[PDB]
Amino acid sequence: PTMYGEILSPNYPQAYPSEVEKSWDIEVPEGYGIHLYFTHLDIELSENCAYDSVQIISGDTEEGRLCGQRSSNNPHSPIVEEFQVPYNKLQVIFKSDFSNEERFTGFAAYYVATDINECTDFVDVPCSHFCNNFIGGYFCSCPPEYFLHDDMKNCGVNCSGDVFTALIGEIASPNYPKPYPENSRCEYQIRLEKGFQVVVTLRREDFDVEAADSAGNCLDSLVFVAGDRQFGPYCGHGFPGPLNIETKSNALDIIFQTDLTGQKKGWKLRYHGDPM
Ligand SMILES: [Ca+2]
Ligand SMILES: [Ca+2]
Ligand SMILES: [Ca+2]
Ligand code: NA
Repeated sequence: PTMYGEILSPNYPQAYPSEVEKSWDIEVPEGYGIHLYFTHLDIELSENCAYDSVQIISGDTEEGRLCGQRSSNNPHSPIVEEFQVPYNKLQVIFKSDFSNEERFTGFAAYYVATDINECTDFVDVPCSHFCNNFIGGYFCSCPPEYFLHDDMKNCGVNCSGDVFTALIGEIASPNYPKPYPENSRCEYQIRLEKGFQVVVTLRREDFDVEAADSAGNCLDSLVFVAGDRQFGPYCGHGFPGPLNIETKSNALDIIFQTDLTGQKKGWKLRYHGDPM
């Protein structure tokens, strides 16, 4: 694991021996790519570089096979051949055949590690909101009052915590009646004494959540969990369920989950205990 280095042909800068087969495994750290460039190339020329050749293998494909005698036509650089790969590993192989008629001096080449911009180079952004690239990695950041989930990728608001124990109460989505936040998971816990069940009361007009997709699946969802029984998911304009919902349990979890896009008014419900 290195940041740079050189690769010289056997007996460089003098003639390379015949019947040789040397290999180099290049490895830079993760989050880095590799820039490989040749500053010297003096190898026996042949069709498809059959006899003598230097070979470059990156990842799973062959990047190049080099032979012949070529110099730098640009006076401002000694580079005659270069390669740029987005992988942290690279392979160089040099083969010389049985005999060398002329004076061939082989090759000199150098490699340096290059940073990957995970924020732009990747096909799909690794952050829900903002991506911050640095050298050897990247990190995700969130807008004000948003917080980074345990995956260090998704941002959401803090809309959990309070446990409800009162025999009657009122619960509403964040920022009600202004639009609710995105990419968040809100959790409300209602805990009544054993003799009572939790009854939820939701007015039809007090409920506006993003509509479900064409398949009928809710992207943002409101769900009531009572032990084994589940109520919902609920979606759409207007509460789909009944006005009075008997959960038949003294313990209820209300989980409102949102995705990254599409926010509407939200909801407001009331709960009350009922003797059993
Ligand atoms: Ca040879
Ligand atoms: Ca990076
Ligand atoms: Ca949404
Ligand atoms: Na050489």
